[PDB]
Amino acid sequence: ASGDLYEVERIVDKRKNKKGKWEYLIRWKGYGSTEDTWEPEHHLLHCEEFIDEFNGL
Amino acid sequence: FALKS
Repeated sequence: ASGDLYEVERIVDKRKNKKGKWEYLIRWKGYGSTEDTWEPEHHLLHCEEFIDEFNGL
Repeated sequence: FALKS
C-alpha cells in the first residue's frame, strides 16, 4: 500500500535515480526541514508548478 | 499533493 497523500509546500532539491528519473526532496506543507522526504517523481499529483518553480527560468 | 513514503 502507498503512503498517504500529503500537501506539498515546495521542492527543496532533486536528484536522478539509477534509472535516470527525477526524485524530489519535498518540503511538506505545515512541516519543516526535519520532515523533508525524497520522493520519486511518480509520487507527485499535478505538482508541475512546484517542479517549474524549483527549476526556474 | 504527493505520496509520502
